[PDB]
Amino acid sequence: NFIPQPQGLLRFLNTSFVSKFYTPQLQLSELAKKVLTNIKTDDIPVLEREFNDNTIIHKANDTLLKVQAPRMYMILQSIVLEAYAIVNCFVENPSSLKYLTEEDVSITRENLNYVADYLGNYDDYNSVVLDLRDLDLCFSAIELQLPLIKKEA
Amino acid sequence: MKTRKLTNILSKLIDKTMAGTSKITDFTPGSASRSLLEAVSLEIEQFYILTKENIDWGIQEGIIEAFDFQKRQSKRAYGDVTIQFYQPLDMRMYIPAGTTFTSTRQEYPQQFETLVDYYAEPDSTEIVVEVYCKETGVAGNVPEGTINTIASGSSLIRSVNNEYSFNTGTKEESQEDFKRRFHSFVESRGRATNKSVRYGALQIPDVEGVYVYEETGHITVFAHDRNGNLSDTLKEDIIDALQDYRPSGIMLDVTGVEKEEVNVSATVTISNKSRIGDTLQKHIESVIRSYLNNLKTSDDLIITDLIQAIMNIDDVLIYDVSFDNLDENIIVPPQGIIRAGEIKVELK
Amino acid sequence: TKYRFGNKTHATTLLDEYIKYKGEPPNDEAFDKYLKAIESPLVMFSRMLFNW
Repeated sequence: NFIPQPQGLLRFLNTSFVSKFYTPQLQLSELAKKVLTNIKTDDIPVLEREFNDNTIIHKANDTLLKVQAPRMYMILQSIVLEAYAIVNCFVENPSSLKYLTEEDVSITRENLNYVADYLGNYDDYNSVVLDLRDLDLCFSAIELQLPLIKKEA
Repeated sequence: MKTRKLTNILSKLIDKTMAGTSKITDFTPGSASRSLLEAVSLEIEQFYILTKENIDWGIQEGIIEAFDFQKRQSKRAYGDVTIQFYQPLDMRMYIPAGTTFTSTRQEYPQQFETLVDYYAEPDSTEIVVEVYCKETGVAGNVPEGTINTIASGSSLIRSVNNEYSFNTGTKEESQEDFKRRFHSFVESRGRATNKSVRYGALQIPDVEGVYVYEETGHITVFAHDRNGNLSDTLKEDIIDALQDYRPSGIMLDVTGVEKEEVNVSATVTISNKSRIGDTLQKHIESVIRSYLNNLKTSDDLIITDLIQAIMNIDDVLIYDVSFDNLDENIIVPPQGIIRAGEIKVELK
Repeated sequence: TKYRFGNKTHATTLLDEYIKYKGEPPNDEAFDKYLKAIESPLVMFSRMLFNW
């Protein structure tokens, strides 16, 4: 029981400058690890249409960040995996929400702020930052609310 | 104006606060003043980004409003559908107009409908009628064997199936194609020149990919429609349109275009051995044949664009493609168009 | 039959013009012609009924 995934997102998800305020650590969550293995091994169902022209569709692949800064492109993937992991459990199969903890989302936001600040230098690709800032405050609400949800459930 | 990021605005606010006769205040993280500063900075960032996006939208909308040059609307998908009966009809049957053709897959719930009457004469085990997608979008470009349903159908019908994917529907006109047509129009403001004739020939919505050949005192325009034909009425309409745009005191004449047939015999290597199947072969054949059509006049049979077009379907699934005889580009004359051609797929 | 393209009514049309002009018509279009020529109440009631 899994909704099929778009071809775009599925291809995207399957694999010097430094900011003074927030810095990354390239640390992955346990929950994000388990999902990555599931997608790597098992053949999840996938859709055929690509009507939804949002998110990584012509924004994350269109930008030159993929070729220019591949390290920065590894941060974006981690945030998507961490964003896709938290959306996975709550919508369906909540049994995997046991492995998520506070520090899992803490580090994700810090990684978000660093890549977001670096994208601010580029004047073309501000469209990607537009969604990231909205997503940035989404993770913080989970950060300040995830310890209460597990005890309630 | 110039785009200002969060960190710069935050540094500028911190520096104004420090310089503003305030030594008590601190900007460590976790403070309320630091969070409010960051929020304000992010609001200003949002405002600048939205301002830049509104400037782009404004430029596009002013260019649309300026002059009388606007993009054209989308084309409805259409194609052929094949009817299979249990037995040849003993008497002539009539199909009611506006019969609805649909599918049962959840991925393609888009409807179809016929425009004209059709008649199923007796002793005929199959009939083919054309169909038009009611929804205006690319959803009509359904793969092979999708449209497997008929409304108000008699018991005689055994199976409904489309032999070939449509691949004709389109979305709204592409920003790049509009930009190019607008360039054509701008360069065509100076009349009496090759580009002026070109725009005057291309401005008709039916004609597609014209060419001009300028012999001494003797223009010729090689115009064809999406089907590669040139009806007399459309030819006269093109001539009348070009009359305004034609250089004075110099001959103009038109004579359509002569088609040419080549067999590509392409071969493709597929990474996934399980995914290989007859359906994928048919889809590759239809994609290649469609690529062969909707091609303009007087352009060589470039193979690099062919292979990039067929690899565009799936970069990972499709591994490599090779050819047997057409490895060298075939130079086409001014009155040649490469539209016909039989495709045989030879998977390795 | 023998060649790439065949049609009765189109070819008839050419033959009828050819015969009439004694095999030399005033325009070469007569020889082009075959080459260029060869290559609700139920809905309305149900709609308005839904509308009301």
